Amino acid sequence: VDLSDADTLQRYLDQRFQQVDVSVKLELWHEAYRSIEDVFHLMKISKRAPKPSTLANYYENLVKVFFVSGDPLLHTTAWKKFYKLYSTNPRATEEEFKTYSSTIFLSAISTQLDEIPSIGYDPHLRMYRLLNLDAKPTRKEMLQSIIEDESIYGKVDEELKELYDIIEVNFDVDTVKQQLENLLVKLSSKTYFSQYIAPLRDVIMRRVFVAASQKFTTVSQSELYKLATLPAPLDLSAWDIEKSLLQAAVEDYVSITIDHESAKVTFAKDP
Amino acid sequence: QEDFFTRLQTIIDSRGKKTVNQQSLISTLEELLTVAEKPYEFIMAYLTLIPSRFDASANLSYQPIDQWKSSFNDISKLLSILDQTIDTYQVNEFADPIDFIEDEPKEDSDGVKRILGSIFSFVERLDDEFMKSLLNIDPHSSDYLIRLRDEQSIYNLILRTQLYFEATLKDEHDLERALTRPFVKRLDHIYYKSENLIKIMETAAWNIIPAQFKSKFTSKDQLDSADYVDNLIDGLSTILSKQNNIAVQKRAILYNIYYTALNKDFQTAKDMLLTSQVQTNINQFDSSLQILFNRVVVQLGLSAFKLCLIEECHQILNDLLSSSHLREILGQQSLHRISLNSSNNASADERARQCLPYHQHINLDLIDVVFLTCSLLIEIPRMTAFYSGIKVKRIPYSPKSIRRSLEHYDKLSFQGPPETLRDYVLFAAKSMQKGNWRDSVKYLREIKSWALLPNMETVLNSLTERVQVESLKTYFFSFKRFYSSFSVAKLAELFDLPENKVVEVLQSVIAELEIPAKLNDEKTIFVVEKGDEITKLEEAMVKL
Repeated sequence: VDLSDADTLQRYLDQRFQQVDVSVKLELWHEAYRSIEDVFHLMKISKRAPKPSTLANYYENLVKVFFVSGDPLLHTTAWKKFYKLYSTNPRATEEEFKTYSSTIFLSAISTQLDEIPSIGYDPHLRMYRLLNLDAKPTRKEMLQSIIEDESIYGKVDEELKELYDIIEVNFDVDTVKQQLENLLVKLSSKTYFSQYIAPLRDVIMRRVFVAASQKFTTVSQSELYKLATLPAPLDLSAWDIEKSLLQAAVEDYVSITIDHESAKVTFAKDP
Repeated sequence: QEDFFTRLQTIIDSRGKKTVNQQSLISTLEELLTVAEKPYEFIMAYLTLIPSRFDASANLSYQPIDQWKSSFNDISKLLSILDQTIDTYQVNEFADPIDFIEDEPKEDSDGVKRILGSIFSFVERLDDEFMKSLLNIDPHSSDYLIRLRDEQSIYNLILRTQLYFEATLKDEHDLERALTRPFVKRLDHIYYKSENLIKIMETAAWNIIPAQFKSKFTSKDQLDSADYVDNLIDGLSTILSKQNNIAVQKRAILYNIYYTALNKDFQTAKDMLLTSQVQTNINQFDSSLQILFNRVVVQLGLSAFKLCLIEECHQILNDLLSSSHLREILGQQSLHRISLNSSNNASADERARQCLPYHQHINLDLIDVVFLTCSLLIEIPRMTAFYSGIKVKRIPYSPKSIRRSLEHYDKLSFQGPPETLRDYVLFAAKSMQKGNWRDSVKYLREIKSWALLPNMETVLNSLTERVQVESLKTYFFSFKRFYSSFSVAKLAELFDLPENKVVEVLQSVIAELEIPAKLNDEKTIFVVEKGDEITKLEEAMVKL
């Protein structure tokens, strides 16, 4: 019975694996998620553990699913776990290693800023059961765990390390603008970049918003939009930028008042 | 003579015996039609031949296409014989007797409705068994399409039999009694279709009818007029208010409201409904007519929505669409699934007669998306107000509603890009909340259901507008906390709403909700942040 048991379990597990991969390739994300649950619990029960090809393709699917889910951390994690498995494969091209390391670092950059607390229960936390994560590895933790690892930092394209220098090495607003002018031209040449423009842009602009709230606390709006405006790929309609700020404000990063009668924005911090 | 009577009677007696070979009984009747020459022989042969077939296939799921197709041939042949006879088989009026040879059956009873009424019933079987096939075939197979091709030929027999009844019957009290039912069937076979398809069925029905005409509407002459179809419907409609059966009267009224709410203006339909006074009635008149009433409620809920009346729409549909079981309440459920449930078959006829064939179905996804779009436009600004800090207008607590499903989507561990239609509607709602109306329109146009409306472009832009308005409202409601002042010019440009609308909406809302907001029309600028609910409580504490 234990033989028939082990075999039937294996059948059912592979069955769910391809229900996941087919679902993802077929753009059904609910059946994909549900089948992924089914996979997780099965492996917890399973004695015989999966063959590496299937796990690699598993993370290959999980990266897409967690992309479109709106959670950058899980994305990043399954993308890492694809790396760790792919270094074992006989056909590995340096271009690919570079691409994937790069993309991991970007997904770390694209991550929304975890520093400002979330009041209440986040349902997304449950999903972390799936990847072994007990709680969210904050954008800091992600940056650390990424640059810490040899191969990852090692294979990253220079433009991206440069980006990390633009954003995270003593960031000053105007200087960041100027750096972005030159660096974006060199950056957009490479394939991986296409998908990350939006969350990246939002992160940048958030940083800009906070630095602007600290540096001058009462201003004309027309003066604010110039600073808030970014270069070519990150360009935004005026009101769109207004609402990026609005987002940041309702997120309680910056406590703001706005009087448009005089076209003024007033930052008052009285804590 | 006596050969014929004795044979026929032996057969009829043998039929009332349990063990019989029905194939052989049918074949015997037929082989004895071969011999018959005299017309009373023919007619009295057919009169027991038709039900002999129906009875033979009676205990099956339905009678198959071949046996049905040949029984049609039977009824059409009896009709051709009765037509070529021209009522002269009865020896006129003054002398009724059927005499030749009544002594052999000996069981004759004087009547017209009695001997010549049975005819209609035959036709009805043809129809009923026919429906039983459309329920039992696969909804998407080509076979279903062929059966539906047979529907027209049944409508033919309805009209023809009607016309023979008109020529024959000399007593108006009997003629009405006889005509009520085929008028009913005639209606059932028309109302759910387009004016075109109906006039097709009608034209086709009139082309197969010869020099015989007696009818009230007089269609043979007037066939081409555009007032034709409407006058047929309102004609039989007005007729059925005479009959004493209440289920028939309500039936008629409901067919009116359906057809009208489809091919005619909505207001007419509404007037009909409120004037017709059926409420305490409908509840007690069983299942099928309630399926019909829910069908017409749905239909006016739909056309009122085509008119871009949201407030009306949500008013209409809420009772029926709060039902979990709505698919069943609309009498659309696959027969098979409840065919296992309802067995035994004897009492299964009851539940199986309640569900409807496919071509008469109203796609549920269309209905649900419609109502949910409504409940969105309606409930979103009031919600936005409430949870962003203004509650003066809110005491809804919404049964089985868009808001509750919002509450359940927020609580999901996983949030996927929208796939099911309620998810697209959902994304449109959250989009409204954040104030991107463009995104919401995009997410709403990804819904497939909108393709089932012939006016779709019109309602696309109409909805785009109503959405522009309500999303402007929602925006204002949510963001008035961090804004002390606003610019009507910018707002107008960015929502793509001309200022006349903007100032109107905003002013009307602030005046209705008692919001501490001030507008200068001269400079077109707005003002807020005074407060509050709690500050009025501060004041109330301070005065006393």
